[PDB]
Amino acid sequence: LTSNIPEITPFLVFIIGNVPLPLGTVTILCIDLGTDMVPAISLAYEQAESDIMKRQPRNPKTDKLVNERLISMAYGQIGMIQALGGFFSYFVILAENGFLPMDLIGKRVRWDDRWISDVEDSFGQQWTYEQRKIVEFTCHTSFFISIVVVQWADLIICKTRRNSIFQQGMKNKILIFGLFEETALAAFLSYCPGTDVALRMYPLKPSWWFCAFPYSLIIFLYDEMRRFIIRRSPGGWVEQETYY
Amino acid sequence: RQLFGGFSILLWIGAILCFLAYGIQAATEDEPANDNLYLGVVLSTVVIV
Amino acid sequence: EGPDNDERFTYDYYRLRVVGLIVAAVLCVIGIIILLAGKC
Amino acid sequence: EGPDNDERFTYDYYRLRVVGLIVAAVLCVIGIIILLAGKC
Amino acid sequence: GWKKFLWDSEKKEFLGRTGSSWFKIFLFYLIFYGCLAGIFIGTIQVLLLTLSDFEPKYQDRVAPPGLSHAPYAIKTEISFSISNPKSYESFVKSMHKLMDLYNESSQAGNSPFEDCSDTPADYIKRGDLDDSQGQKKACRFSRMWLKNCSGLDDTTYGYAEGKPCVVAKLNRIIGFYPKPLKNTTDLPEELQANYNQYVLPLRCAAKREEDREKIGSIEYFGLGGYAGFPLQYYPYYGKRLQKKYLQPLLAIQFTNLTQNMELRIECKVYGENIDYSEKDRFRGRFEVKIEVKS
Amino acid sequence: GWKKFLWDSEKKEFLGRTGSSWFKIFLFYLIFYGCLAGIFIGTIQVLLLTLSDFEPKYQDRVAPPGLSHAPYAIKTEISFSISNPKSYESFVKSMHKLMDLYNESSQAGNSPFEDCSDTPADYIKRGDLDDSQGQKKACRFSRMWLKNCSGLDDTTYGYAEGKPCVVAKLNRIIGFYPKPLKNTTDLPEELQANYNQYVLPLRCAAKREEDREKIGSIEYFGLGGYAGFPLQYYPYYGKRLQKKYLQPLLAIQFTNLTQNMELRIECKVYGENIDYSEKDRFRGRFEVKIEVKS
Amino acid sequence: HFIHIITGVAVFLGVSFFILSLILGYSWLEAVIFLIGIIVANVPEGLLA
Ligand SMILES: C=C(/C=C\C[C@@H](O)[C@@H](O)[C@H](O)C/C=C/C=C\[C@@H](O)C[C@@H]1O[C@H](C[C@@H](O)[C@H](O)C[C@H]2O[C@H]([C@H](O)[C@H](O)CC[C@H](O)/C=C/[C@H](C)[C@@H](O)C[C@]3(O)O[C@H](C[C@@H](O)CCCCCCC[C@@]45C[C@@H](C)C[C@@](C)(O4)[C@@H](C[C@@H](C)CCCCC[C@@H](O)[C@H](O)[C@H](O)[C@@H](O)[C@H](O)[C@H]4O[C@H](C[C@H](O)[C@H](O)/C(C)=C/[C@H](O)C[C@@H](C)[C@H](O)C(=O)N/C=C/C(=O)NCCCO)[C@H](O)[C@@H](O)[C@@H]4O)O5)[C@H](O)[C@@H](O)[C@H]3O)C[C@@H](O)[C@@H]2O)[C@@H](O)[C@H](O)[C@H]1O)CC[C@H](O)[C@@H](O)[C@H](O)[C@H](C)C[C@H]1O[C@H](/C=C\[C@@H](O)[C@H](O)C[C@@H]2C[C@@H]3C[C@H](O2)[C@@H](CC[C@H]2O[C@H](CN)C[C@H]2O)O3)[C@@H](O)[C@H](O)[C@H]1O
Ligand SMILES: CCCCCCCC/C=C\CCCCCCCC(=O)OC[C@H](COP(=O)(O)OCC[N+](C)(C)C)OC(=O)CCCCCCC/C=C\CCCCCCCC
Ligand SMILES: CCCCCCCC/C=C\CCCCCCCC(=O)OC[C@H](COP(=O)(O)OCC[N+](C)(C)C)OC(=O)CCCCCCC/C=C\CCCCCCCC
Ligand SMILES: CCCCCCCC/C=C\CCCCCCCC(=O)OC[C@H](COP(=O)(O)OCC[N+](C)(C)C)OC(=O)CCCCCCC/C=C\CCCCCCCC
Ligand SMILES: CCCCCCCC/C=C\CCCCCCCC(=O)OC[C@H](COP(=O)(O)OCC[N+](C)(C)C)OC(=O)CCCCCCC/C=C\CCCCCCCC
Ligand SMILES: CCCCCCCC/C=C\CCCCCCCC(=O)OC[C@H](COP(=O)(O)OCC[N+](C)(C)C)OC(=O)CCCCCCC/C=C\CCCCCCCC
Ligand SMILES: CCCCCCCC/C=C\CCCCCCCC(=O)OC[C@H](COP(=O)(O)OCC[N+](C)(C)C)OC(=O)CCCCCCC/C=C\CCCCCCCC
Ligand SMILES: CCCCCCCC/C=C\CCCCCCCC(=O)OC[C@H](COP(=O)(O)OCC[N+](C)(C)C)OC(=O)CCCCCCC/C=C\CCCCCCCC
Ligand SMILES: CC(C)CCC[C@@H](C)[C@H]1CC[C@H]2[C@@H]3CC=C4C[C@@H](O)CC[C@]4(C)[C@H]3CC[C@]12C
Ligand SMILES: CC(C)CCC[C@@H](C)[C@H]1CC[C@H]2[C@@H]3CC=C4C[C@@H](O)CC[C@]4(C)[C@H]3CC[C@]12C
Repeated sequence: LTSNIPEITPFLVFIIGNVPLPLGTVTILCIDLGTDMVPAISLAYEQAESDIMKRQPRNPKTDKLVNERLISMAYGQIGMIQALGGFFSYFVILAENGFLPMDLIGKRVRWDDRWISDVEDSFGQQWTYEQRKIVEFTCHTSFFISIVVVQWADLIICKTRRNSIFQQGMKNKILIFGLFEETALAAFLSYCPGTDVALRMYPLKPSWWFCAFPYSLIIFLYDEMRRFIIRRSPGGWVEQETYY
Repeated sequence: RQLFGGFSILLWIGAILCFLAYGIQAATEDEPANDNLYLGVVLSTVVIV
Repeated sequence: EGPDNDERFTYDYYRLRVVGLIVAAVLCVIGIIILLAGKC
Repeated sequence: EGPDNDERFTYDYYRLRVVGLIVAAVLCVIGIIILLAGKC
Repeated sequence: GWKKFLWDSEKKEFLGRTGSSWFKIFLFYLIFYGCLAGIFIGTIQVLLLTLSDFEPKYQDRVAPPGLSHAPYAIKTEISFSISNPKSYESFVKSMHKLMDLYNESSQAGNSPFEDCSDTPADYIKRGDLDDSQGQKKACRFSRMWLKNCSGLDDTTYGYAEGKPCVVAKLNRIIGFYPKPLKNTTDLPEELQANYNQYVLPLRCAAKREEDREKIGSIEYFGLGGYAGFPLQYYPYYGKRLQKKYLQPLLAIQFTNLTQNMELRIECKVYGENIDYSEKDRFRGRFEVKIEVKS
Repeated sequence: GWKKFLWDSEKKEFLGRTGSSWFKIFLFYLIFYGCLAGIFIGTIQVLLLTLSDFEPKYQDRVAPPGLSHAPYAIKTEISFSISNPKSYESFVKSMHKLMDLYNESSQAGNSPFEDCSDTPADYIKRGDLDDSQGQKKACRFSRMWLKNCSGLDDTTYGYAEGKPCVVAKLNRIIGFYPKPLKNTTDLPEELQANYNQYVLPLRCAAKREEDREKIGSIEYFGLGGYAGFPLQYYPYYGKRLQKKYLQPLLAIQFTNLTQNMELRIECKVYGENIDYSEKDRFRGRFEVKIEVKS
Repeated sequence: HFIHIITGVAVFLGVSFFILSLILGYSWLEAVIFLIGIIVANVPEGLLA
C-alpha cells in the first residue's frame, strides 16, 4: 500500500499543474507485478518478535487487520516521501537536457500536440515532438527505478513492526533475495536491446541512479526512531497513532 | 466459484472498464493509445491465475 | 575545437548498455548464491 | 538465571583485541598495495 | 452506530476524537509536511546551482535538426477550397503569425541586428559562450527576400488562386554548424547545379513515382535566390546570449498543382551533420499533403 | 597604520569593515552556531532514549567489588595524638557523617524498611528489575548492632583513649550476589571457625611478618556478632528501584595498639566472586596506616 | 473490511479532485472522466496474488 501514493500523484499534478506526465502506465504495471511481489511474498517468512504463545486472543470487534494507523503510515508518511523522491529524479532528467522547472508549468497542451515540431526550452533550443517524448519516457524509467530504491528501505522498515533491525536481524534469506532480484529486474528492463520498441524504457546515465538514495536513507532513519519511542514509551502517542 | 471470489470483483470490473475504454477509443479514432488493451488483459490474467 | 565539434553531440550508449547488463547479470547471480547457500 | 548470573559481568576483550588487530593489519596491507601499485 | 460515531455528547467527541486530538494530529501533520516541503526545496535549489545558464549540459537528444513548417497543418494535410474564403483562414493566421516576427520595424538600429552579406557567406563566430562581451549580435533577415510569399503584396500568400506557399524552417540548435555536401562525384542528382557551398540545400519531391507528373513547378524563394539556408546565420548562441535572433527561412510555391486530388509532397534538406529517422518523420525532412479542391 | 586600521572617518569603518559587514557576519555566526547547538541537542536526546532507567547497560568495569572505609584518611594513614583533641577531629567528623545515615528516626514505619532476621540469613529477591511492584523494600540496619563504635555512647568512637574503630563497607553493585567460600578442605586458616555460610567474612592482618607482634587484638563487630556481611542485604536493586536502602557495615576495633610506631594493617574480604588486583589496592581489600602517637 | 476502506478513500479522492478541477475551469465531461481515472488507480492487483 505504500507504493500507491507515488503512483497516483504524478497524474494529479499533471491535470492540476499542467506538466509532462511523470509516471507511465506500462511502468506502473512493471512495479505493481514485478518489483513489489517477490518482496511482499518474502515478508511471510518473518519469525516472531515476542512470544506469540503468550498474548491473549485478538478481539474481533476492535483489533482489525487494516486500521487507520496503517493508512496513516503507508498513504500518509512513507508513500509521501517516496513520491517526493520520484519527482526529484524527474526534474533532474528534464533539467539536464534543457527544460528547467520554471518553463514546465503550462506546457502539457503543447507538449502533447503531435503537430508542433518547435518547442522552445529554457535555453532557446527547438525540440521536435518525438525528441521530447523520448525524454519523457526516460523520465518514466528513472521514476520506476526511484520507486525500487525507496522500496528497499520500505521493505526493511516493514520487516519489523516494533523491534529494531539490530535486534531481530536479517536472517531471512528470502528478503535478501528479493532485494537483489528487484534490482536486477529494473536494470534488465532498462538496458536490453529492444525495450524502447516493446515497453518504451530507455537507458539511464549512471549519475541518475543516485537521485533516490537520500530519500531512502531518510525513510530508514525516520522509521527507526518511530519504532524507538514505542518501545521506551508504552501506551504513548506514537503507539496509539502509528502502531498498526 | 473461485473465479467470482475474494476481491476478484474489484478486478473483474477493472478489466471490464479497461476493455470498454478500448472499445470506445478504437471506434472513435484509428490512432488511440493502448494503455487499456494491456491494462485489461493483465488485470484479467491476475484473476484467472 | 570549432567547426568540427561533432563529439559535442555524441554519446556511447552502446558501452553503457553493455556495462549495465554485465552488472545486472552479476547482481542476479549473487542473488541466487545467497538464496541457495545453506541447502548444500 | 538468578544466583549464578556470572556472565552478566564478563566481556571477551581477548577476542575483541584479536579481531581488531587482524583488521588493523589488513588495512595496513591494503594501504601498501595502493601505494606501490604503479611502480611495477 | 450511525449517529454515535458522528457525535456523542458525553465524551464531547466528533468522528471519534475530541478537540485536543484533532489539534495534536493537525499540528503534527503541519510540522511534518512543512519539513518535507523545506527539504524538497533545498534539494531543488542545489539543482539550480549545478547547471549553467548559457548552455544545456546534454545536447545529444537534438541532433541532427528537424524541419518544421508554417502553416500549421493537422495530420500534415493542407486542404482548402478556392471559392469559400472561410476554408484557408486557419492557415493564413499561422503563416502570418510566423512572418509577423520578421517585420522591419522590429529589426532597427545597430543592435542587435547588424547588416550581413546580401549573398550567402560563411560562418560568423561572435566569440565563446560567455557573458564577457555582453549580448551578441544577429544578422538581419528581411521579409521581402521571400518574393511571392511575404504577405506584403498578397496577404493571403497564394491560397486565394490555387498557388500555395510553404515557409520551411530549420530547428534552432545551440552551437550547431551546418555542413553541406561537397562537390565530389558522389552527390544526389538535384544538388549538382548551383553548388553554393555556403548554402544548405532544401529540395522537395513526390513520395510516390506516380505523383511526379501530377506535381507542377516547385519554385523556391530564399536568400540570394537559392533554395537553401545561408551558413552566415550560424551558429546560434542561445536565447540568453542572443535575444532578438532571427533564423533563416525558405519559401516554396507549388505552382501548377492538379485540382481535386491528394498530393503527397516530401521536402528534404541535405548535409553532413544531417540524418533522417524512419521513426521521426520531421528529422531533416517533412511531409505535406496538399489538395486544392475547387 | 596604527590609528587608521582602528578607525577612519571617510569610509566609516571600524577595525576594517563597516556596520553592515559586522552585522552580516554576526548574523551568519548566530544562525550557524544555532544550528550546531540544535543538532548536538538532538543527537543527545536520542541517546537519552537508547538507555534504560533501571539498569546500566555495561557492568563489567565494577567487578569484583571494592572495599571502602570511614574514616576518610588521606594516603591511607590514621595518625592522631591522644592528648591534643584537635588532632582526630577530621576523622570523627567523617565517621559521624557515615553513621548519621543509619539513625533509627530515618528507618521508621512499614516502608520501605521491613524487619529482617536478627541473625544472618540467605538472599531475598523482591522480583525483577521493573516498575511493576513499585518501590521495593530494603532491610533495616540498626546502629546499636555495632557495639563499641556507634557514636551513641562514646561520640568520639574510641580515638579518645588509644583504641580506634574502622567501619568497613562493601561497594554497592546492582544485581550482585555475594558468594562465600565453601567448607571444603581448601579454605584459609582463619575462615575455618564460625563458618556462617550466610556471612561474607572480613579479616584484617599485618602487611609484614614483623608487625604481627606489634598489632594487638582485632575485635570485629557486626550483624549477629560475626565478622562479616549478612547475605540478606543483597542483592541491591539500584537507586531508582530502592531509594532509602542501607548497606551492611562492619566495625573493627584495633585494641592493644603499640604506641609511637607506624603499623600497616591490611583488611581483606573472602568469597567466590571476589578478586583482588595488584594495581587497585581497594578491590576487595584495603590498607590502613595507624599510628597512635601520644 | 479491507475492501471497504480502500473504496472509502477512492470516492473521497475523486469527489475532491472533482470540485478542485471545477474550480480550475474545466468542463463537466472532462472532469467526470477524471473522477473515473482516480478511482481505478486505487486498486492493489498484487495484493490478491
Ligand atoms: C474512453 C474514455 C473517455 C474518454 C476517452 C477519450 O480520450 C476518447 O475516447 C474520445 O472521447 C473519443 C470519443 C469520440 C466521440 C465522438 C467522436 O468520435 C466524433 C468526433 O468528435 C470530435 C471531438 C473530439 O475530438 C473530442 O475532442 C474528444 C475529446 O472529448 C473530450 C473533450 O475534452 C471535451 O469533453 C469535448 C466534449 C464537449 O466539448 C463537451 C461539451 C459539454 C459537455 C457541453 O457544454 C456541450 C453541450 O452544451 O451539451 C449540451 C447537452 C446538455 O443537455 C447537457 C446538460 C449539461 C448539464 C449542466 C450541469 C453541469 C453541472 C453538473 C453538476 C453535477 C455539477 C455542476 C458544477 O456542473 C453544476 C453547476 C451548474 C450550475 C452548471 C450549469 C451550466 C449549464 C451548462 C449546460 O447548460 C450546457 O453547457 C449549456 O446548455 C450549453 O449549451 C451552453 O453553451 C452553456 O455554455 C456555458 C456553460 C459552460 O461552458 C459550462 O457550464 C462550464 C465551463 C462549466 C465550468 O465547469 C465552470 C467553471 C468555469 C467553474 O465553475 C469556474 O467558473 N471556476 C471559476 C473559478 C474562479 O474564478 N476562481 C478564482 C480564484 C480566486 O482565488 C454557459 O456558461 C452556459 O450558460 C450555457 O448554457 O451543474 C448540448 O449537447 C449542447 O449545448 C452542447 O454544446 C475529452 C476527451 O473525452 C476526448 O479527447 C468532433 O470534433 C468531431 O466533429 C466528431 O465527429 C475512458 C477514459 C480512460 O479510462 C482514461 O484512461 C483516459 O484515457 C485518461 C483519463 C486520459 C488522460 O490521460 C491521458 C494520458 C495517459 C492516460 O491514458 C493514463 O491512462 C492515465 C492513467 C489513468 C489511471 C491512473 C493512472 O494514469 C493509470 C494507473 C491504473 C493502473 O495502475 C493501477 C494500480 N495502481 C492498476 C491500473 O488501474 O490509470 C491523456 O492523454 C489524456 O488527455 C487525459 O485525459
Ligand atoms: C546512502 C544509501 C542509502 C540506502 C538506504 C537503504 C538501505 C537498505 C539496504 C541495507 C540496509 C542494511 C542495514 C544493516 C543492518 C545490519 C544489522 C545486523 O548486522 O544485526 C546483527 C544481527 C543480530 O544477530 P543476533 O545477535 O540476533 O544473533 C544471535 C545468534 N545466536 C542465536 C546464535 C546467538 O545479526 C544478523 O542478523 C545475522 C547476520 C546477518 C548479516 C546481514 C548482512 C546482509 C546485510 C544487507 C544485505 C545488502 C542488501 C543490499 C540491497 C542492494 C541490492 C543491489
Ligand atoms: C533461477 C532462474 C534464473 C532465470 C533468469 C532469466 C533471466 C533472463 C535474462 C535475459 C533474457 C531476456 C529476454 C531477451 C530479449 C532479447 C531481445 C533482443 O535481443 O532484441 C534485439 C532486437 C533489437 O534489434 P534492433 O536494435 O535492430 O532494433 C531497432 C529498433 N528500432 C530501430 C526501430 C528502434 O529486438 C527487436 O527488434 C524486438 C524486441 C523484442 C522484445 C523482447 C523483449 C521481451 C519483453 C518483456 C519480457 C521481459 C519480462 C521480464 C522477465 C524477467 C525474468 C527474471
Ligand atoms: C514474476 C515476475 C514477472 C516480471 C515481468 C514484468 C511484468 C510486466 C507487466 C506488464 C507489461 C506488459 C505490457 C505489454 C506491452 C505491449 C506493448 C505493445 O504491444 O506495443 C506495440 C508495439 C508497437 O509500437 P509502435 O507503434 O511504436 O511501432 C511502430 C513501428 N513502425 C513505426 C516501425 C511501423 O509493437 C512492438 O513493440 C512489437 C514487439 C512486441 C513486444 C511484446 C512484448 C510483450 C511483453 C510482456 C508480455 C508477457 C508478460 C507476461 C508476464 C506477466 C508477469 C506476471
Ligand atoms: C525527504 C523526507 C524527509 C522526512 C524527514 C521527516 C522529519 C520530521 C520528523 C518529526 C517531526 C514531527 C514532530 C511532531 C511534534 C509535535 C507532535 C506533538 O504535539 O506531540 C505531542 C506528544 C506529547 O503528548 P503525550 O504523549 O504526553 O500525551 C498523551 C496523549 N495521548 C493519550 C493521546 C497519547 O508528543 C510526544 O509524545 C512525542 C513524540 C514526538 C514525535 C517523535 C517523532 C520523531 C520522528 C523522526 C525524527 C527523526 C528524523 C531523522 C531524519 C534524518 C535526516 C537525515
Ligand atoms: C548460476 C550462474 C548464472 C550465470 C548466468 C550468466 C549469464 C550471462 C551474464 C551476462 C551476459 C552479458 C551479455 C552482454 C550483451 C551485450 C549486448 C549489447 O551491448 O547490445 C548493445 C547493442 C544495441 O545497441 P544500440 O546501438 O541499439 O543502442 C541504441 C542507440 N540509440 C537508441 C541511441 C540509437 O546490441 C546489438 O546491436 C545486438 C544485440 C543482440 C542481442 C544480444 C542479447 C542481449 C540480451 C540479454 C542478455 C543479458 C542477460 C544478462 C543477465 C541479466 C539477468 C537479470
Ligand atoms: C570506497 C572505500 C572502500 C573502503 C573499504 C575498506 C575495507 C573495510 C574492511 C573491513 C570492514 C569489515 C569488518 C567486518 C568485521 C566483522 C567481525 C565481527 O564478527 O564483528 C562482530 C561485531 C559485533 O559486535 P558485538 O558488540 O555485537 O558483539 C561482541 C561479542 N563479543 C565481544 C562477546 C565477542 O560487528 C561489527 O564489528 C560490525 C563490523 C562493521 C560492519 C561493516 C559496515 C560497512 C559500512 C558501509 C559499507 C556499505 C557498502 C555498501 C555497498 C555499496 C556497493 C555499491
Ligand atoms: C607485504 C605484506 C605485509 C603483511 C604483514 C602481515 C602482518 C601480520 C598481520 C596480523 C597478525 C595478527 C596477530 C594477532 C595477535 C593476537 C594477539 C592477542 O590477541 O593478544 C591478546 C592477549 C592479551 O589479552 P588480555 O587478556 O591481556 O586483555 C586484557 C584484559 N583485561 C585488560 C580486561 C584484563 O595477548 C596475550 O596475552 C599475549 C600477547 C603476546 C604478544 C603478541 C604480539 C601482538 C602484537 C602486534 C602484532 C599485530 C600487528 C598487526 C599488523 C598491524 C599493522 C599496523
Ligand atoms: C531539516 C529541515 C527542517 C531544514 C529545512 C530548511 C529549509 C527551511 C531551507 C533549506 C533550503 C532553503 C532555501 C535555499 C535557497 C533559497 C533561495 C533564496 O533566494 C531564498 C531562500 C531559499 C528559498 C531558502 C529558503 C529556506 C530553505 C528551503
Ligand atoms: C537541521 C537543524 C536546524 C534541526 C535542529 C532541530 C532542533 C531545533 C530540534 C532537534 C531535536 C529537538 C529536541 C528533541 C527533544 C526535546 C525534548 C523535549 O522534552 C523538549 C524539546 C527538545 C529539547 C527538542 C527541542 C528542539 C530540538 C533541539
